[PDB]
Amino acid sequence: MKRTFQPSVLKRNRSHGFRARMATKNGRQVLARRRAKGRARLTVSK
Amino acid sequence: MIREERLLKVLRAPHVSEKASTAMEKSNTIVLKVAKDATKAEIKAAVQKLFEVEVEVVNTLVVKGKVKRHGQRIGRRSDWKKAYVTLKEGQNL
Amino acid sequence: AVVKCKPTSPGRRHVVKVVNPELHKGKPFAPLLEKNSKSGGRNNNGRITTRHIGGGHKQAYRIVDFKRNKDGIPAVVERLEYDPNRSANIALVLYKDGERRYILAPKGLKAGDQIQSGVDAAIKPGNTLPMRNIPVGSTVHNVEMKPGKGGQLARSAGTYVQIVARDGAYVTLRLRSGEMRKVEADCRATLGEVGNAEHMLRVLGKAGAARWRGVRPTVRGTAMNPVDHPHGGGEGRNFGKHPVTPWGVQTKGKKTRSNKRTDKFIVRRRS
RNA sequence: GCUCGCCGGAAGACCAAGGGUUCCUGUCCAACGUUAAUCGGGGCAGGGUGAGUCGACCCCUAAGGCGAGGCCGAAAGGCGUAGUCGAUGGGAAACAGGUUAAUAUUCCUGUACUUGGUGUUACUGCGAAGGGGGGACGGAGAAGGCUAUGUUGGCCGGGCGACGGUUGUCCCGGUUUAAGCGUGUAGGCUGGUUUUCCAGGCAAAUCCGGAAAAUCAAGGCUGAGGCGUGAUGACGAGGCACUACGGUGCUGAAGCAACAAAUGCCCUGCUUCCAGGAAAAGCCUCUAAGCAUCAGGUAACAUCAAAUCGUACCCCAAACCGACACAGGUGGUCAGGUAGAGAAUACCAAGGCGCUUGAGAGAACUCGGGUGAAGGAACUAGGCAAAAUGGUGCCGUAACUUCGGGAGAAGGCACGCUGAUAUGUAGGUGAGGUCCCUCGCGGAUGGAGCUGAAAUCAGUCGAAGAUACCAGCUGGCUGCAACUGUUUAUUAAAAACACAGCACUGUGCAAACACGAAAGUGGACGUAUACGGUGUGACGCCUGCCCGGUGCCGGAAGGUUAAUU
RNA sequence: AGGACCGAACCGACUAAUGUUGAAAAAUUAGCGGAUGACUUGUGGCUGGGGGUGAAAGGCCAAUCAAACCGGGAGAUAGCU
Ligand SMILES: [Mg+2]
Ligand SMILES: [Mg+2]
Ligand SMILES: [Mg+2]
Ligand SMILES: [Mg+2]
Ligand SMILES: [Mg+2]
Ligand SMILES: [Mg+2]
Ligand SMILES: [Mg+2]
Ligand SMILES: [Mg+2]
Ligand SMILES: [Mg+2]
Ligand SMILES: [Mg+2]
Ligand SMILES: [Mg+2]
Ligand SMILES: [Mg+2]
Ligand SMILES: [Mg+2]
Ligand SMILES: [Mg+2]
Ligand SMILES: [Mg+2]
Ligand SMILES: [Mg+2]
Ligand SMILES: [Mg+2]
Ligand SMILES: [Mg+2]
Ligand SMILES: [Mg+2]
Ligand SMILES: [Mg+2]
Ligand SMILES: [Mg+2]
Ligand SMILES: [Mg+2]
Ligand SMILES: [Mg+2]
Ligand SMILES: [Mg+2]
Ligand SMILES: [Mg+2]
Ligand SMILES: [Mg+2]
Ligand SMILES: [Mg+2]
Ligand SMILES: [Mg+2]
Ligand SMILES: [Mg+2]
Ligand SMILES: [Mg+2]
Ligand SMILES: [Mg+2]
Ligand SMILES: [Mg+2]
Ligand SMILES: [Mg+2]
Ligand SMILES: [Mg+2]
Ligand SMILES: [Mg+2]
Ligand SMILES: [Mg+2]
Ligand SMILES: [Mg+2]
Ligand SMILES: [Mg+2]
Ligand SMILES: [Mg+2]
Ligand SMILES: [Mg+2]
Ligand SMILES: [Mg+2]
Ligand SMILES: [Mg+2]
Ligand SMILES: [Mg+2]
Ligand SMILES: [Mg+2]
Ligand SMILES: [Mg+2]
Ligand SMILES: [Mg+2]
Ligand SMILES: [Mg+2]
Ligand SMILES: [Mg+2]
Ligand SMILES: [Mg+2]
Ligand SMILES: [Mg+2]
Ligand SMILES: [Mg+2]
Ligand SMILES: [Mg+2]
Ligand SMILES: [Mg+2]
Repeated sequence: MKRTFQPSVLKRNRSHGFRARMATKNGRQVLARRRAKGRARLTVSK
Repeated sequence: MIREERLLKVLRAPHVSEKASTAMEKSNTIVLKVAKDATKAEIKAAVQKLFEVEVEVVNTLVVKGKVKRHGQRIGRRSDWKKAYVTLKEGQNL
Repeated sequence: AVVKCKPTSPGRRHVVKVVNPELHKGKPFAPLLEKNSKSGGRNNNGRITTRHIGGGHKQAYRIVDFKRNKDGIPAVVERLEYDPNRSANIALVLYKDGERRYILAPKGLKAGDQIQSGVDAAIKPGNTLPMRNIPVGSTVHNVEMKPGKGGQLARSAGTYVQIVARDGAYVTLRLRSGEMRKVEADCRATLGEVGNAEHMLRVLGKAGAARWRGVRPTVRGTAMNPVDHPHGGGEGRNFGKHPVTPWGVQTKGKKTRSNKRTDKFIVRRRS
């Protein structure tokens, strides 16, 4: 049966990537929280 | 025209392998490790200057580095650039 | 002409078609075309604002001349054409100077007929004049509401206005609704009725024919649950409330016009 | 290695997406692999991806996003103009053969093509952010011409058979060749050519559009395939020589014709319909400012350049999405033979596999199947399940009907093989020859060869000839819903929802209405034959009485009544 | 011509049996419906939580829905176990 995760790297990047995060105040707050927590990977970008 | 300082950095090493050995004997082609950012024009210039040969054409490719376990920790070797440099017929490097 | 389809399948049995052999079979005049992509009834917030709009055939927009302000230059009708964007047909006209335009096709207009606009045009169908220069009692269409703005009234297939009176700067019009309205006498109108009056005899015949025209299905309020609509609810067919819109306003008689700015121009409401 | 079995519109082959070394080689077997394992998509090491023409990048836009100023908003921000991004679409150009353990339209061999920069020569009105053309567009249908491809004959090479026969109307194999260049064919579309004038194309225009004359009868554009050339080449059944028996070295005959034939190509065509079918650039063309013997444009020649990134491998799967080496899911491309209407079905080809626990035994019971005396729904809530029907042609077919239907109603007959009609028919195709020719990829006649149904007569075998696989059970009365559709992803598919149709009602355009503190946007580039809401639900015959209650509409005298004073 | 007819691909899900610590957190096998259309499918886009979207089942909105998920108010409150 068709499951929920149907991967597309273009959609991944556009939805959750570094530039999408940076485009809004709320996205920049995500990055701030993740930096503060000390995450090795800030975003899905790769 | 490329500066000699640039040309002295672009060629890194000769590449040794059976494919490289056959390339030399059959097609008069040397195989080189080159700087990642080296262009075909820079490779041609550097080979002609530093090895004192006449170059017909340069083909290039990027080799992606292998992922490898050292003990338990995962590591990844660096990518590098390889050049197939075809020499003119009677050059004999 | 109005033709009844033979019942060779249940979806054809009730179809009635309006077939006009005068209409151009070929493609439209390409210099007067533009794209018009569809909305689904969704505004710039992305939300549905008008229900029941979606799909249907793709359509090119034909630029129709509602202003008719190229005065003093005769034009000849080249052909009548189908326009998907409206009920009326349109007519491609060629002005003597070499310009082509589309206009609304009046009743009676055919290829080869001559038309003209301006103060000194003849009182003939398809000619456009200021309503100061049009006799009282005349039937007109494509009537301007403000001088120079272009026709806004009586554009649909088979429609027309009557000039019932002239009083100084204004004429009184009887509209198709039955409303009596004042309009400035400087406003232009085109003589005659809009053509294609058989449009209203068509019978779509089947559900899919409304889908081709980009209408999606209406679900009745009473078929819904209370959270969805005031009429929603009930064990079986129940109602027991005053009919309302989905947003709770009475929908059987309650008047909704509220425009004190334009009230002065309305001589008599449609009633 | 020899047998056997399975797929073969896939269980073969090639991609995209997604993964990311799983690819190839050597080595190891602890763990991983539902067992063992010398094996592995496992561990360890080493190798492997070659591009002017493929793809991305690049140029161009769609939906949509972001948006200088702007408009709007307690703040955050919202919307949007100029713009700028955004492919799933438009935009230059390469083919065949060879080669590695692992890449190849990328390497080599052979033969091509494209764009741009320079420079030479000859001619020359060049120039855009502007104008025009083009690009540039739907569904369905029909037929013709072709090709891919296949079958047969010929030809060449090989064979003479483990058991009766097999020098022949015998058996096996091969019989391949591109882009480009030339030719402009079947066919499609369009009347040309020249002058004069002009309220049009934001200004100009020699361009487009319009008007008017003269003149000519063919002028132009598009176009599959064929043929020539590419190609005295390559490839080649096989044969010969080595072998480090893994695979190399040497040499190579024939290489044609007919017939059949696509869902591919001509075809973005042609016919027809209504629901009326992107944009922008590249491309062609006209001029403005301006340059004005300069720059710049056109043609021929030479030369240089064409970067960068991807290219391994899996890809209906043990490599992707499903915690698994998981009976699930996953877009595109290719499409051999016999039989068949067929991409169904059976059996095979090329190619690929036997599904990573086995060995015995032959109890009950369970699962999936086969057959069954006599009876034949007696079973059961219920013929649930099973059994049955099942093709083609012809004959024949009721109530009722909205005249279409009902209808495949029901029911019945024929059906194999051989011979004859006719040593292979009707039909299809059409060589040679002959005649003409506004002369060629031409027209007429001609019929060789090839292909080939269907029918009738006669015979003949079997229990059975639509023999297998494949493939309607039928009829009668009745409730509900007109109908095709839609629905509770994962216990409800229905009488529920929708529907065409009907009615009431609101709405005069800065429309009602909806989204939004607003600006705005949808409604609609629509305008009462239009748009919104509500109910009813094809069609036929109809749709009675009540305005007291609750609502809505109209009224404006009087009573009562807010802020305010 | 056709929301025409028979029937594969393709889309669906009417019946039954199996399975129910499954091969599978919804399938398999044999039958079944649509199959030129209100059809089906690839890529990209838009609509957001009292909100969307809904041919309307309170359906669907990442194995979650009569108010999603994540963090926070937060050690909510619990005459109850
Ligand atoms: Mg090269
Ligand atoms: Mg419309
Ligand atoms: Mg309705
Ligand atoms: Mg309900
Ligand atoms: Mg309510
Ligand atoms: Mg009741
Ligand atoms: Mg009651
Ligand atoms: Mg088989
Ligand atoms: Mg099959
Ligand atoms: Mg590894
Ligand atoms: Mg391997
Ligand atoms: Mg062991
Ligand atoms: Mg083991
Ligand atoms: Mg390994
Ligand atoms: Mg490359
Ligand atoms: Mg934009
Ligand atoms: Mg700003
Ligand atoms: Mg914006
Ligand atoms: Mg762009
Ligand atoms: Mg693309
Ligand atoms: Mg390979
Ligand atoms: Mg052929
Ligand atoms: Mg087809
Ligand atoms: Mg590959
Ligand atoms: Mg397994
Ligand atoms: Mg699997
Ligand atoms: Mg047994
Ligand atoms: Mg049994
Ligand atoms: Mg049986
Ligand atoms: Mg029995
Ligand atoms: Mg018996
Ligand atoms: Mg009986
Ligand atoms: Mg009984
Ligand atoms: Mg009983
Ligand atoms: Mg049954
Ligand atoms: Mg059965
Ligand atoms: Mg009853
Ligand atoms: Mg029904
Ligand atoms: Mg469904
Ligand atoms: Mg269900
Ligand atoms: Mg508006
Ligand atoms: Mg109803
Ligand atoms: Mg049908
Ligand atoms: Mg049916
Ligand atoms: Mg599928
Ligand atoms: Mg069900
Ligand atoms: Mg099934
Ligand atoms: Mg069917
Ligand atoms: Mg309920
Ligand atoms: Mg869910
Ligand atoms: Mg709540
Ligand atoms: Mg608290
Ligand atoms: Mg607590």
